[PDB]
Amino acid sequence: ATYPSAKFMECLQYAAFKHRQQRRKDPQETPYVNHVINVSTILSVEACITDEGVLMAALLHDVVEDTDASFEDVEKLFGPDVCGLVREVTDDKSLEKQERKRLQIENAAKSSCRAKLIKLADKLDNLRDLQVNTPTGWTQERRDQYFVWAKKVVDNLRGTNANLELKLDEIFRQRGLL
Amino acid sequence: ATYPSAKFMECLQYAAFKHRQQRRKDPQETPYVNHVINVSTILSVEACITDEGVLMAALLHDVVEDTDASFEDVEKLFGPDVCGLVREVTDDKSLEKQERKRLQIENAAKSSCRAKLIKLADKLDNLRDLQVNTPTGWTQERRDQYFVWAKKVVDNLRGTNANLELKLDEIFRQRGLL
Ligand SMILES: [Mn+2]
Ligand SMILES: [Mn+2]
Repeated sequence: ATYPSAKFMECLQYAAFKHRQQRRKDPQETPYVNHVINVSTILSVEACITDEGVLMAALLHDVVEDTDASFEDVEKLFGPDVCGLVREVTDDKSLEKQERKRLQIENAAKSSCRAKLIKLADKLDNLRDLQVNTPTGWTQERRDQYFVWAKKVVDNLRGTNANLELKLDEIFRQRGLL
Repeated sequence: ATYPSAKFMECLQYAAFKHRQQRRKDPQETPYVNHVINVSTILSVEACITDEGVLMAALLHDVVEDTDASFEDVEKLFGPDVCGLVREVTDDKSLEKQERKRLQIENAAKSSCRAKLIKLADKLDNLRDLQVNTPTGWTQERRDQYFVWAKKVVDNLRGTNANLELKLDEIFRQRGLL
């Protein structure tokens, strides 16, 4: 006898709203909200996660970073409990495109068990979507480099979820990175 | 102490996938997934619904009718429990748009307590959207006719949620139908 709370729906609704104009960079140009959901869903379904603070955190694992939202909006809306994990998985968009990816490999291990979960999911889902389907106007080379970078981050996040990481490795095995 | 099940997430994901290409009729052309979400959230936050069966059904209240999904898919994936309500709120698309509306008023009050909840919220959300933005290429008269019809249907769905219906009325008296 389970069920999401009113806070979780107000969060799902929020991410949906706040990303309303953002789209995933694919041929179809599918809504970006799908991503965040795929990410939050991976943890629920695949990672069998039963804690909303993580499921809502994942729903917002790109708002304060790709939207015009702030940790405060999240804070005054969903509390510090989740403002923490959303901050723990948000990049400093004041740093150059590359400096953030390089920093993602370093700060990886230092993260928390809960934040590592989101980080792995964010990766897994992105990869699943990158296999075969190449981003809009994306160099075929660049398409590979992501895989290289993704694994480097995923390698410093290990020890978190056996199942998520497993599936991740299955994506690197096929491609030929391990 | 609560959290959404792995099924509600697979359902959220499914709704989001099947609708991926569908968009709402507004100037911005916002994703349709945002609508089904609002309907589920409308019940959760407002109306305070603690039953996933209804919540998922709401997330899927437009798939069987707009997307290429079927009752067997919902039945196969979520069960009669969810398949039963989703069918209770899906207009037979073999009929013409004008007839599908006429029946909504007739089969309205004949619906189940649970199915009325979705039907009400479904209306509330849409209406809320008709006050702010006007559908792409739509005359003001037709924009008005929707409110009238909405009321005729909602007038037969009443007796269900004193809160949703109270708000429904808020949209009807502000306009000038109540
Ligand atoms: Mn992401
Ligand atoms: Mn609808």
